[PDB]
Amino acid sequence: PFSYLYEKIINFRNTLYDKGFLKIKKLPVPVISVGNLSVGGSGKTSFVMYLADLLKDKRVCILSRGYKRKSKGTLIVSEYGNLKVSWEEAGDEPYLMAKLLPHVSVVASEDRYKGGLLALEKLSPEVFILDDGFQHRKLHRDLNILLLKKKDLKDRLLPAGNLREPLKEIRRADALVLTYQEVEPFEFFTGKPTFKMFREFCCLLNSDFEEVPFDILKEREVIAFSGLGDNGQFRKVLKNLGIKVKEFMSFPDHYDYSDFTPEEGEIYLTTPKDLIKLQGYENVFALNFKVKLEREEKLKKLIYRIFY
Ligand SMILES: Nc1ncnc2c1ncn2[C@@H]1O[C@H](COP(=O)(O)OP(=O)(O)CP(=O)(O)O)[C@@H](O)[C@H]1O
Repeated sequence: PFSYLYEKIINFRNTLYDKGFLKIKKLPVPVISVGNLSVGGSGKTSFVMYLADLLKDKRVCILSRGYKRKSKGTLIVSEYGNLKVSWEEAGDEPYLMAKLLPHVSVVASEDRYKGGLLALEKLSPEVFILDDGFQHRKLHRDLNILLLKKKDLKDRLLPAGNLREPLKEIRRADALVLTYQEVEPFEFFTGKPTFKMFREFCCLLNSDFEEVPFDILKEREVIAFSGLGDNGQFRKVLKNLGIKVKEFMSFPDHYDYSDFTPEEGEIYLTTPKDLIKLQGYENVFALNFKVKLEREEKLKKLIYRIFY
């Protein structure tokens, strides 16, 4: 215990940034930040991929921390779709983004500015997206996008609750994205430009990352599993879709699946984040989805202003 202190620290830190007492560094191309206020997952990766698709007319580089990765330095994970490292070296989320975005570069660094300077030197990108950037104040962003989910609104600061910062810090966002609307719909009004995000669960991937039809999940009970910030929303999605799940295994976030052995005759259903670690396993599939945003044309205008 407790708790009261973390908040002091975070508050102190934010005030220092608020008043020009800590350095904020600036990259010489536009930078969009995507981030959120809590631990446990908010659809940031998905929103990043959506953004990357909006931005397809530009050379895009994603700057990521690469959580849990086995490497140290600033690292180029992918150049314009050429994967330079294994998923274990990249961290599962940078690798997943690189893999699903064959037109985008991905760099992992603790210090995002440093990652960006390395990318500029080697990759020449026209825009950076920070994949988890909201708390990383020391890097200037031209558009600060905050993702919020319903749960956040009644949550509290770590380590009692899941908030990384108090809710008042919503003030720092240029735009809010209200996520997980297909599972926990909600409304937030703040006066800030606000966009609801929906995941449209439409697709099945085999372990070679090829689309396959659902006919396979028919009259089969599956064993489902994931290791996620929150496995609960995945198991809720499966129920809402009416997928017949006979057993659900809830693994730790970023689980490496070293212990995993499929049982003969069974069908396994999992997420793409998990499937990157199980490539080529037969009879392991992932549920995939499209990301859809309200008022996209409004969002696009907001996004393109940064280039002017
Ligand atoms: N309900 C679901 N169905 C299918 N895949 C899902 C899923 N929920 C999460 N995923 C997968 O896990 C990835 C992580 O998304 P998630 O919403 O869990 O956290 P995140 O993007 O906010 C990053 P972090 O957990 O590190 O904060 C997604 O891109 C997707 O591959």
